[PDB]
Amino acid sequence: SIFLQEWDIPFEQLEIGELIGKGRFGQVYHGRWHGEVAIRLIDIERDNEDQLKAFKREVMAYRQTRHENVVLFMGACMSPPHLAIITSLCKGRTLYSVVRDAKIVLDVNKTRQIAQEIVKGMGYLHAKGILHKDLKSKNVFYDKVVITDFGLFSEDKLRIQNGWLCHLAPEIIRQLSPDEDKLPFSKHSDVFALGTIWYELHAREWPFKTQPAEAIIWQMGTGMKPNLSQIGMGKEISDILLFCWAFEQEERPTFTKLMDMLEKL
Amino acid sequence: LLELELDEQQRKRLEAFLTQKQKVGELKDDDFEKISELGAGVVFKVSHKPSGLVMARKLIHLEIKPAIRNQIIRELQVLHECNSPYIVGFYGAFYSDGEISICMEHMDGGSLDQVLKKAGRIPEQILGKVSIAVIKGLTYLREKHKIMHRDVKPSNILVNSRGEIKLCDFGVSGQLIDSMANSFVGTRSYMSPERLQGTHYSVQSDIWSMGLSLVEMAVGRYPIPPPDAKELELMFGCPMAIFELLDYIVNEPPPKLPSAVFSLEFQDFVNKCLIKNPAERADLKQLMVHAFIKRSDAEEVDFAGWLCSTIGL
Ligand SMILES: Nc1ncnc2c1ncn2[C@@H]1O[C@H](COP(=O)(O)OP(=O)(O)OP(=O)(O)O)[C@@H](O)[C@H]1O
Ligand SMILES: Nc1ncnc2c1ncn2[C@@H]1O[C@H](COP(=O)(O)OP(=O)(O)OP(=O)(O)O)[C@@H](O)[C@H]1O
Ligand SMILES: [Cl-]
Ligand SMILES: [Mg+2]
Ligand SMILES: [Mg+2]
Repeated sequence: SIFLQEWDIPFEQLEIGELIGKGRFGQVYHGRWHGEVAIRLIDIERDNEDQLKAFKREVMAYRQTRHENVVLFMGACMSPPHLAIITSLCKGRTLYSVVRDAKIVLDVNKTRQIAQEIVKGMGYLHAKGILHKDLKSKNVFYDKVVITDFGLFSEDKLRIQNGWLCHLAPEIIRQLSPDEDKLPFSKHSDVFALGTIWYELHAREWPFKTQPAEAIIWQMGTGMKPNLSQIGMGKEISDILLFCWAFEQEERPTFTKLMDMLEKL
Repeated sequence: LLELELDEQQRKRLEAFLTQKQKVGELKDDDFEKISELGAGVVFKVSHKPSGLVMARKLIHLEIKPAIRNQIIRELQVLHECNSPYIVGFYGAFYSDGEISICMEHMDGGSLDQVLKKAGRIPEQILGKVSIAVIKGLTYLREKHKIMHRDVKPSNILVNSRGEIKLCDFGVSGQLIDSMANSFVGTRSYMSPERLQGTHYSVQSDIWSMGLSLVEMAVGRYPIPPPDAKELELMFGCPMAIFELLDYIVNEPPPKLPSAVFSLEFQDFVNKCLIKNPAERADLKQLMVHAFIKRSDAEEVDFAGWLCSTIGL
């Protein structure tokens, strides 16, 4: 029960465009909230009329957030049947796609810069006390560098998708077959997920590039972090990579301490 | 152009499969007339109007661009030369506006997974024939196509009313598995202990699967975790986290066939498959000539007989 008028951004005419959204949660259309935005339609599941803190307190809090490293939250609207979330359309390329684009230079400093931003944004969301949970690589865009699709967790025998499995910290990787939300998602959950994106930046591919699902689960479960030094490698980088992946979620750096290290080279 | 060692009667059956395959040219989605649903993880018992036949068909959502499908079908074509009494012979492969459709032989008896549900527990005498067929099947693949099953489940061992036993769902399309990675996991595994750790999955990996599957066949329950004390106590007649199940598979001792209820010969068999160390595990040879295999091969069993005396038809 929420309407577009309850949002800062002035809305009068919102028109949908051509679908561009595969994704797990709903479909994403290249729409027009007057301007050029991206509309996600997550048609509501039946019943469950007891999710106030879930949105009556959550989504509305995404208002009053505004950072140069976070996608603009245009606003959403929960109807009885459906649900729709609007958001600034990023006019660029996903970090996933570019980090794999047919040969792009990207140094180690051009790498540091990418990481600088991602953590600046995540830091912001931290202070606002809002967990990203799903910080994939495919959820970063390049206009500068923009985070997106944070806090999106509101289907029979566990369907594990792509490299998503290699972003989940140990605490989480021990998951039920039914159960998809309400896992040990911590603020450390997020810092861990960042680590894997960092590896990605340097290795131009994400960890366990070849292992099956069950393999990742058990490997990452026993805390079996993949190699670091492989010609070419480099100290400094190698170090920070482990910190983010520390098996004990306590031993992991906070985004603000990680931003410091990030600036030392 | 042919093959070595073939049963007189099987040479009949397989020969018909070919003559009836030459009847079908292309693969029109319209020619197929949906009939009844079968399984999912999706297969339909459809019927080909032109060839006036009833063949089994599988297909799963795949919004892959036209550029991709052409290569997938190319690799998928290999299935043609993959004809054996111990393999579910296929027909062809095609797209469908947004999905790949594999057409293959229809085993009316369903996968052993289904049969194991409508029987509770499967007799050892039978598992012998099954074990044999499976071993010969996997043997055929590796020897004649260098291909290994890669995915051995009771849900992939098809058995028709002919008392026939054939394998299916074996990975033959490399490029396909790329998009076909990132998928369902579930609560029951068959990954050999070496895989979970990283070791390349030899054909012995499928052996572990077979071994594990076999156990599930007899006890009528997914072996791990092994039954309690009162559980197994009350089984003879006539809720975990994914990582925990896996971690168990890796460190804890494998499943064992309950002594007394099964021949020691047979026990040794499954035991030789569930050896957690790849190298130390039995190869498709040791098994092919194992005391158990030797016995069941001569063991006169009215397979199809009792078969249709449990699931009927
Ligand atoms: N805020 C946005 N700005 C621009 N494009 C977006 C935005 N959100 C989604 N998209 C597009 O939608 C597509 C995928 O939608 P979605 O975000 O649901 O899944 P994803 O980002 O690919 O992650 P996953 O597929 O793992 O859920 C991407 O190709 C992306 O380009
Ligand atoms: N060619 C076929 N003839 C008869 N039954 C079939 C055939 N192919 C599949 N089935 C039935 O479909 C079920 C399995 O379907 P499907 O292959 O989609 O999933 P699965 O084999 O259980 O899992 P996976 O595909 O991951 O191995 C089995 O119970 C089997 O009886
Ligand atoms: Cl050996
Ligand atoms: Mg997303
Ligand atoms: Mg099957």
